[PDB]
Amino acid sequence: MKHSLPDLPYDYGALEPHINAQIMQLHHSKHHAAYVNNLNVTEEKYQEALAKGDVTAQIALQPALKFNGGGHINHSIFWTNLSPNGGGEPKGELLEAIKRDFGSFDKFKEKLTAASVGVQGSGWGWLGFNKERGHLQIAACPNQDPLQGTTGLIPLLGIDVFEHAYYLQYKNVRPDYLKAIWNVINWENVTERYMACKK
Amino acid sequence: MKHSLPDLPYDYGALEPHINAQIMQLHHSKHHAAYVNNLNVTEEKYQEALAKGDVTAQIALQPALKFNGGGHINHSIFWTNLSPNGGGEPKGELLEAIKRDFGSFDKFKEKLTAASVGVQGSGWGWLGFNKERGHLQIAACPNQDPLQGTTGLIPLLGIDVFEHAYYLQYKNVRPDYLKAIWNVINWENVTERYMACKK
Ligand SMILES: [Mn+2]
Ligand SMILES: [Mn+2]
Repeated sequence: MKHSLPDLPYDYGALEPHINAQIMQLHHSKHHAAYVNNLNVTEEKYQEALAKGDVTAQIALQPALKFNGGGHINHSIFWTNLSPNGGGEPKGELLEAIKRDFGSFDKFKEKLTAASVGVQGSGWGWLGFNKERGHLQIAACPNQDPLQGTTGLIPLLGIDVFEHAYYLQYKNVRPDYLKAIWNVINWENVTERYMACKK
Repeated sequence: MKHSLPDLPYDYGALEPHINAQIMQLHHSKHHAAYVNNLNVTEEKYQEALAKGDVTAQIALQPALKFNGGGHINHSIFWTNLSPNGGGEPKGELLEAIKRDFGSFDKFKEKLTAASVGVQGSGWGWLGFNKERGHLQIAACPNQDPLQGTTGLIPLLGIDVFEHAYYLQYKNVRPDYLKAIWNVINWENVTERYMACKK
């Protein structure tokens, strides 16, 4: 059992005009494919170092593991966080939590947008669920650093603000990308991750 | 596998008055012991995570692996870098390399002292060997981050400037600790590590 690049659950052009087909095809078939492959390479090196007790080699592999492992985690969620059937607002308990914790849906959007635009360099913005605190929480992550691995928060919605996620279409204007992406958020999927946290 | 705490090459008081017996006993039997015990626990969690393909857990474990793994790496070297028979200046090729790259033994001491005193918070000062350039190099690392694992340099001489390495004796006056430790440097051991990675 090794990790595999999951197929996109929709056509490359399904998110147009918000994210064009060239970005989606490169993002999935080039960037994510590389993370999975590099992740499997790093895991194998880590297994040999562990069997040998080479702690130096284990630590030397950590950046590659976090970057490519994080890449696999984050992009697997990202594809499910988007959909041609997306957009609009969530319903039910997720919507109520958003209003309770952030005041309103629109207030939440400004905060997550500000966190995503506020990333200097490469990184991710996340809406997560804090199991210990029992409420929602917004965080930004550097590079491919994944939310749960580095913060314990359970990822609900991630926004890739790597330049490869938008540059071909929006060039330097990251805020235009952020404006458009709200129209394709698959709140059905985001609701599923939230409801799975509560029991 | 199972890493183990290496026996000290001398008794806890052999480095007095420069490093007192209480520090040595605590440093080896408590601090280093904890790195080994915590390293083994973290490594076991890694094997399970690798067997399960739980990348989040692997990444969540990285800080504990680097801190305790690095702790194990650094302190195992540190003990061999010190000796009751130590002090003075090195001889032969090691001494020649120091004069060439740092001007003189005394200038080398000033630079490594400054790098060690300059660490803000916890960390280590290292004299290392750069295999690609074929010469000596001084660098500082934060916390237990090990020299080779994070820089590729081969460790020759390390100076622990964690507060537990001197505080009981020297309190806040780290420069007195740095000055004193030169008296017990095991240049025979430093030469062995250097010659192993040098003609
Ligand atoms: Mn990406
Ligand atoms: Mn120490």
